[PDB]
Formats: sequence, C-alpha cells, structure tokens
Amino acid sequence: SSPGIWQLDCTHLEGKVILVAVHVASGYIEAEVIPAETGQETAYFLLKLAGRWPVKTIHTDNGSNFTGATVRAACDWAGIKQEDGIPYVESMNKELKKIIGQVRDQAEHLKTAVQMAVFIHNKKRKGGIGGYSAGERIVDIIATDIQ
Amino acid sequence: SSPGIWQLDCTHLEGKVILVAVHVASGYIEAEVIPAETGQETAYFLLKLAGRWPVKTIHTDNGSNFTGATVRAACDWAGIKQEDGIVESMNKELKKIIGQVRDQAEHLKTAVQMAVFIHNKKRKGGIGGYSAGERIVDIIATDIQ
Ligand SMILES: [Cl-]
Ligand SMILES: [Cl-]
Repeated sequence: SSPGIWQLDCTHLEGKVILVAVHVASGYIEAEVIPAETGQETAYFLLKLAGRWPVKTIHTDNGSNFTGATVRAACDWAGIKQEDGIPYVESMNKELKKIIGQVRDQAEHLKTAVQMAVFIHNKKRKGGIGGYSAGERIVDIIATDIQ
Repeated sequence: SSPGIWQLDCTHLEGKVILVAVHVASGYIEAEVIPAETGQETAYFLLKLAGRWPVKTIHTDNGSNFTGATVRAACDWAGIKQEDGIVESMNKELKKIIGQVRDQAEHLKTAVQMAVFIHNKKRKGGIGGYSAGERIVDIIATDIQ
C-alpha cells in the first residue's frame, strides 16, 4: 500500500537528464543523472530503486521510455506495478532544482551537485523537538508496516 | 550495535570497478559500478549513500582513493567519520549472484543492481525470517528515538 508507492518524473538541467523518484508518503527522494531518457536507462534506475526500498507501485508520466518492453520487463521482474500517471514534480523537481542551483557552484560535475541536493532535501526537518526529516519519515513508515 | 556504521570495499569484474557499501548491523548493501577508482568518483558514491541513509561512520581500505582531499572533503561535508576499516560474507555473495544473473543483463551495471535487489530481499531463514532490507529499516527506526 502507501509504504510502497513512488512517483517517478524527469527533470532537465544543462543538457542532462535527471530521474527523480519520490516516496509519496514521506517526501523522500532518490535522484540521479542518467545518460539518456531511454527505456534501458529508466529500467536501470528503477531496478536500482527497487533493490533499496520496497517498491510496489510507481506513478510515472507514461512517456516514451515506458512504451518499450524494457521498463515493462524490469517492472515485471521486480514485482512493480505501473498505475495512473502524475497529474497536470509538483513542488519537488523545482525544489530539488532550487537546492541544486544553490550548491551547483560547489561541485565540478552536475552529478555531484545533484547528490548534495538529495542529501540536503532528505535531511531537512521542520523545527526542533520533532520535526522529522523525509529520511526519518520513510524509515518510520516502512518499519511500522513490515511489523 | 551500529546505527550509522558502513563498510566500503571495492570489487573488480570485467575490467570495471564496483563500490560496495555494507550496513554492518543489517547486512544491507548499496553497490554501483563507478567509472574509475578515484577520489572524485568515490566521493560521489559516498555522497549518494549519505543522502539515502544516516551514515555516521565508514570503514574503508584506506587506499589511494582516500588520500585525496576529495573524499576527505566529502566526508567532512556530509558529517562522516572515517575509522579503522577492513562484511566479507555479504560481499563474496554479491559476485556469486551477479554471476547467476549476468546473462540476463546486456550491461554489467544492470546485473549488479539485479544482484543488489536479490541480496537485500533475501529472507533470513524462511518464514518469520527477515531480509537485510527489513533489518536496516527496523534498526534505524528504533534509533530515531
Ligand atoms: Cl521519466
Ligand atoms: Cl574503494
């Protein structure tokens, strides 16, 4: 259920393609620059995500890199179901882009900045006492679901 | 035991370099093929790991890709401390699983992720048993408080 639901969208910066996976219930993110927006590279990214978190369902934009039997085969193999797409990334790709822009000049290559931004986003809280970061929220949700 | 303790080791296959990070207490793995065993690529891999899990300390082989200011600056920036350093049972397995699925993948990188998936989803001892994936989350969940 909610524990295994992720949204996958693409973002573009400096002629590069970035795939962003958001764990809906927590706001937690996994993002990476990929060589091209193809089924082969999208399948690779999804297989990487699935081996790190319990991915059960994904909501994508259902674009071209999903019509090929590549991504379909990967989702099949990993036990991932593809459902309804994203509406029309909302305040995520922009937010992630915001952090990236803020730290872009601190890294030589874009890939490093992307990861610095993912780190900042997932460790971000919302006040003292509790607050809870997206990183803590995802772990709590999955923990209190597998037990 | 080890809330944010990870071991980072390198492995080589088909003329390529793979970085393997093992969460000591759970056995959970994060591994990827990197373009070269350099400080710049090692720092990249560590930053990626650090943004996905609460990494506090890493045990590495303290080799050449750790003498450069690159990895030191990355650990510093992420708040990671480098300690003693080199499990072996989790690593060796990775190569075996990779060998069992290499044929299904066009590129090695894909086979590696397939292997990571299989390893982290592996059930402890059938029924009631726990996978490394479930163990790492349960460990960090109880640590948050
Ligand atoms: Cl996409
Ligand atoms: Cl290494």
